[PDB]
Amino acid sequence: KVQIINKKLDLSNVQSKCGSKDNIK
Amino acid sequence: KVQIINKKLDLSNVQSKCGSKDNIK
Amino acid sequence: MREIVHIQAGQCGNQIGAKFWEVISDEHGIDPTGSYHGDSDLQLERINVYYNEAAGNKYVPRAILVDLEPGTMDSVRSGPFGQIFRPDNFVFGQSGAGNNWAKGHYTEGAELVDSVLDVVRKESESCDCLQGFQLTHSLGGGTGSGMGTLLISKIREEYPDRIMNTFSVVPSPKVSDTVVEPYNATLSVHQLVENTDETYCIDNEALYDICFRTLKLTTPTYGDLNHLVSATMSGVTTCLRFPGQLNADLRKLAVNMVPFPRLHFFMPGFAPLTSRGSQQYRALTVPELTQQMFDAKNMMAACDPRHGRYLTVAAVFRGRMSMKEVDEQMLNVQNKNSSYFVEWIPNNVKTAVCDIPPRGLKMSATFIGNSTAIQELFKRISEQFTAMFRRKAFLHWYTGEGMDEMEFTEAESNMNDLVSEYQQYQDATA
Amino acid sequence: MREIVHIQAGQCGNQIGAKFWEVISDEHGIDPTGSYHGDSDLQLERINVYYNEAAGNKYVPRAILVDLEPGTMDSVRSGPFGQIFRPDNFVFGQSGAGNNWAKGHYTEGAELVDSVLDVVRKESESCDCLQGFQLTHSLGGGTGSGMGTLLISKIREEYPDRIMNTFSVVPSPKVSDTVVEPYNATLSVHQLVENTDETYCIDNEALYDICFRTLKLTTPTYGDLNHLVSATMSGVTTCLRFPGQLNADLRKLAVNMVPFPRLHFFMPGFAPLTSRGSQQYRALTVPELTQQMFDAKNMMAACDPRHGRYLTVAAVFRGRMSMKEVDEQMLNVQNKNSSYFVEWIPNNVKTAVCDIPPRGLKMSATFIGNSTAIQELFKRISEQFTAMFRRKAFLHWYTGEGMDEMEFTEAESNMNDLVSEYQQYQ
Amino acid sequence: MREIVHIQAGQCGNQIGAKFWEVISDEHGIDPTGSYHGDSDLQLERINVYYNEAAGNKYVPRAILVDLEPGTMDSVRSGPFGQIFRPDNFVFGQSGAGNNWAKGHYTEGAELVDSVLDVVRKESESCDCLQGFQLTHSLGGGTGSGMGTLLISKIREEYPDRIMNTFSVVPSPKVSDTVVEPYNATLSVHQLVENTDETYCIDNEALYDICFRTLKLTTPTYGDLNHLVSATMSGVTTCLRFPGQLNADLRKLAVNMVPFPRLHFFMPGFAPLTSRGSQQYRALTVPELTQQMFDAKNMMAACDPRHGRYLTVAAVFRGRMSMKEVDEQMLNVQNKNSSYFVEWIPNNVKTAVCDIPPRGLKMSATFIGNSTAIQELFKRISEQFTAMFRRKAFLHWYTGEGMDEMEFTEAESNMNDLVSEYQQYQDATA
Ligand SMILES: Nc1nc2c(ncn2[C@@H]2O[C@H](COP(=O)(O)OP(=O)(O)O)[C@@H](O)[C@H]2O)c(=O)[nH]1
Ligand SMILES: Nc1nc2c(ncn2[C@@H]2O[C@H](COP(=O)(O)OP(=O)(O)O)[C@@H](O)[C@H]2O)c(=O)[nH]1
Ligand SMILES: Nc1nc2c(ncn2[C@@H]2O[C@H](COP(=O)(O)OP(=O)(O)O)[C@@H](O)[C@H]2O)c(=O)[nH]1
Repeated sequence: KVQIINKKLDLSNVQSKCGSKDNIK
Repeated sequence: KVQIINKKLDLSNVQSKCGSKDNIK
Repeated sequence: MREIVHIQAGQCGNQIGAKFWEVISDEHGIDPTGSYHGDSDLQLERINVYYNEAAGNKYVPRAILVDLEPGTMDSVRSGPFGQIFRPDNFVFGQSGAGNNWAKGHYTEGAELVDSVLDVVRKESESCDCLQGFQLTHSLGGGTGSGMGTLLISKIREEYPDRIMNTFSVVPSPKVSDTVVEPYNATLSVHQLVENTDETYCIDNEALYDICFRTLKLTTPTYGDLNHLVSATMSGVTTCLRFPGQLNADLRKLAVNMVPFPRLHFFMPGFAPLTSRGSQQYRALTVPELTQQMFDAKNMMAACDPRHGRYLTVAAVFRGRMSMKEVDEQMLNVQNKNSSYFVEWIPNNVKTAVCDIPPRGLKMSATFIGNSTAIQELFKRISEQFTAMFRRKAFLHWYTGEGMDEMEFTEAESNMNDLVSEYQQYQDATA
Repeated sequence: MREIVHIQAGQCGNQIGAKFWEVISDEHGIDPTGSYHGDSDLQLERINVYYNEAAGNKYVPRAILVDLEPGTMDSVRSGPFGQIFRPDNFVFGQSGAGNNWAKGHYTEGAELVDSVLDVVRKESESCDCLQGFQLTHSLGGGTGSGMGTLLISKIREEYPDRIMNTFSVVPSPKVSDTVVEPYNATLSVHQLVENTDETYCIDNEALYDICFRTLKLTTPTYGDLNHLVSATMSGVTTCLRFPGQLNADLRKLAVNMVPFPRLHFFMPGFAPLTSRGSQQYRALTVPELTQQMFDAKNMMAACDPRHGRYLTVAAVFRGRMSMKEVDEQMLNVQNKNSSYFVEWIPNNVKTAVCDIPPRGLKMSATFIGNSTAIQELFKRISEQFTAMFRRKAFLHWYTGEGMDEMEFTEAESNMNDLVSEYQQYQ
Repeated sequence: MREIVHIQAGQCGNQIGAKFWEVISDEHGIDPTGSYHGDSDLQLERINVYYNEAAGNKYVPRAILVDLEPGTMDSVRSGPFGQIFRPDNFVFGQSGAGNNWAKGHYTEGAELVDSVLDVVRKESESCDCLQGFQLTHSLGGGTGSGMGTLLISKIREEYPDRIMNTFSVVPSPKVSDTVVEPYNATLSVHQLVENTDETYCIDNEALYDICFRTLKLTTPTYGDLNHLVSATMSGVTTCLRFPGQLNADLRKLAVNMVPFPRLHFFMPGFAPLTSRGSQQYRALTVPELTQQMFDAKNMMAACDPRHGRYLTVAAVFRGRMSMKEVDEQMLNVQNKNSSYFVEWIPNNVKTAVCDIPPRGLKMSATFIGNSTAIQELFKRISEQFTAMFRRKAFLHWYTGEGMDEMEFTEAESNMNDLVSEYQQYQDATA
């Protein structure tokens, strides 16, 4: 009467941190 | 027919002796 | 430094541990008098992990002998290496277990466990840094099973942060030696799965198969099987005693090898194994040791591992070797037989290399495998136990010791749940 | 460690136990004077299991002799090893039993059992760790049957946690030695089934058949049959005295061999058995011992085990052997003949190996089987008892002492219930 | 210098003190002739604390033998060391006590106490600096009990500023040796609690347990129990005889160990204690001595100290040791088992170290504990005494010597008050 501990894992939406485009304008 | 010799002990109010504040004024 | 308290319980305990201490005393140059007469500094560099030094160049093995009848202890004391053991640690009863787990756990063990635990505390307080406890015992044996379960529970309560390792002799798939072995095994695992950190499953039948097949032995004895088990035990803790290119203590093995808290049983193996005549025709290389380790006929457990998959693999090598060679062999193993490893664990193999080879060998390796295939053992035990329990087979012998039907019921239910967990973790799921 | 108190009642029991003590004294290197003159340390290592040490390098067998007639004890005292027993433990009356179980259980036993129990208590207080009581007696003899039932009840009441083992001589299927054998046997079983832990059923008929067919003996005596029975008795408890690769004491035997508390009657066996001339023609191996043990012609109980199934099998081996050899032989036996074992018990055989063989042999093995076929013996006894009781045959001899018809009726009901239980589990 | 007058009274007195003088003469190199034949200057540096030197290299032990029947004294005089004792100090009567405290205290002791006190004054006037009096006697014995109470009262009146130490054999909890032992013990303590400075409680039953259990002795004798008691006695006053890193005389022990004037009973202990065979498997370290001392099975008193709490602990060590080691062990003891010490006494343990070890040992230690658990002894004595007194059991044997019911009543009331005081001082109160 057991069930495996499986979780739905996702890194859904991760943005970059280095502002490599901040001076693109 | 005995009782333990327990006393209520306290150093109630003890003031300092060195006049470290005598010339504070 | 790190110290290991070896607890011996039962007939398996006493015999296997007598052979084990013979092997350990040979490796460290300790003659049957306890006086050091070795030839290398590394023998005394980590002599304190299994020995206590009483001034006078005498070393005492940090071992505790437990039994319920003094016969086996008399046989041990009168045999070789009898005088090295300090006689303080021969703690025995008088009634015996009669192969009844209920008796040994609730009456005789209940009477003797206070003395045994006092001895354990005495040996533990004298330690510098207690690392873990090693228990040698059988499951089918009432003394072994009951006394071991009781002692493991009590010591786990006493030291909840130490490593609890057990080397258990498991029931054989064909030839059982005890009528009430299934009940003893069920009630034993019902506590081992809760209190122990890891358990190595040894089957005597697999050892007989290895002896007749590989070593070409015609008259194998329980002592020679104990020699094999002791070689395995010495290979397990070779990193606690000698330096090497890559060391691994007991806690590292417990961390790398137990993925989930309840799936801690392991299948041990050993290499190399050759008959005396065939030694002159086979070279000792790392590929040879690797092929001997990952072989179904060399598994000391009562199960063909090719029926399930592995979760974790530990391979501790001994002797001067090339790490590139070992790593390439492990890569070849994982690549050619990828279907035998669970998909949810990349890098399934853990490795370690000690620079000191066993006595007489250029190189060796000890195998430790955590395979889902071991569910066959637990399923067969559950089937036999259920069939016996439906007819209340020998049930009065256990109910007379204080057990009720509810304890057997809970043990069987937990066993079914453990089998179901092993089956659950065979799903790739990805 | 553990100790055994040997109790020896009846004429049959006295003779069997005399031969048994001769064999035991031979195994431990003890001459008829009691002084130890052996050659191995293991003889003295566990000499306390059967002997008390009376200072002076002499050892006294911890035996108690019981009878209602002094003739057998006179023969024991006058015969060889007659001085080996301390004369304190010869407890005998003067009336005799006359093969009347009612007499020996209610009047003469009621008079003598107090002295018997006082001797038993004195011998038990000298024990460091008392393990079990052994009773050697026949079921037909009035003294044997009555004294055995009464003394077993009394000792079970005094020591409820000790092991009560009995070696009983059972009635023969063809030739009776006593006309009133059925009443005595029924009334004896009616108490043995309640108070004892295990009973070994040895029939003299099977002993004659074995010693004639196998040993090729032409003039067998009670001494030879007692020698076989004593070899079996010594093989039963060889593990309590000598070390071995796998030891099993009385408690493990009682646990493994009795699946349900009432089904505790067993058929003993022994191997190897050979004639003198044939000894030079057959090699002594573990397969040979296994083949001789699991054979209907070598069963010392007059009952073909192939007519039923086994509940459990005990096989204690003696001498140096390979564990894998014995294991493979037992596996082959269970696999080839799986139809003779109950489906609700896997791993039917429990084994043990003692490293000391009997004197003169390289190896041996003692067989202890719990076969459901003994329902044949019990049904024969019940049928003959009913045939005699329906006509009040010899009933007045039992009624005059104090027994009533209700006791015989309850004994018959209990016997038939035991037969029905054996039939249920087959 | 400081001198100790050893007074021997009763059978316990005579036997225990004969063994004690054997041990003391061995430690100082005094052969059975009284002539010094030792090998170290420290043997004669403080030889005068227990010996008087009569010119001719002969030394006489400053001991006084007291009894009421000459049999035990004849046995002592005819045995070993008979000729060293100056025969002036064999002071005995003729009637014996018959185990009746009333007799020995009011008639026979009343007749012999004048001679005994004259001998005491003779030995005391010859001293340079009288330090204290040591009395060896039993409580159950009528001679011991009565003569000791009378002598202690008289000497306390004579020298009120000296140390009055007694080593008393107390009744056993299970096996009593005298029918009238409870009354003798009650009437004895009724005076000991008033006149003595400190009393060490020795039970023969605890000594038997130690002998069968620790020393693995099969045939222990009263003489070997006396050897243990004498080792304890020699360890108590090792600082009065030999130098050391930290010394402590008898008055220092009395000050540090008696918190309140009536709670002066102590539980003695000794370490190390090993069987002959086990000596080759155990090293002698300060942790080993510390663990052996603070062990319930090594207490020579008839009480498990784990039932109450300690007030003061004295631990006098012998042999070359590290003070840091001893102090760390004492800290570990006080920290791990803080629940066994009264909260109103910080720093419960007093220590001392003598540089001279006992004969044949590298190191040893003598334990002296003041535990409230000893109330069990006094409570059992009061219960048994009350049960016997309700029926006037053997009362005529004491009323025929001049005692009335009021003396027994006052003794029992004082005993109940002492038990109540011990119970009162188990309250943490903070
Ligand atoms: N490998 C090995 N197994 C043994 C040895 N002795 C006994 N065994 C096994 O242990 C089981 C017997 O249980 P045991 O521990 O002797 O009974 P206990 O007294 O109740 O603990 C049997 O199944 C044997 O196969 C030995 O020396 N080596
Ligand atoms: N095995 C064996 N059986 C015996 C011996 N002597 C007598 N018997 C059996 O015992 C029965 C006779 O009963 P017995 O004990 O002599 O009568 P009792 O004196 O009233 O006890 C017969 O059936 C015999 O077969 C013997 O020495 N050995
Ligand atoms: N430890 C020890 N105790 C003893 C010895 N002799 C007697 N006793 C104890 O002293 C008690 C006997 O009292 P005893 O002094 O002989 O009688 P008294 O003549 O009235 O003084 C018994 O309880 C014994 O246990 C001995 O040599 N050693």
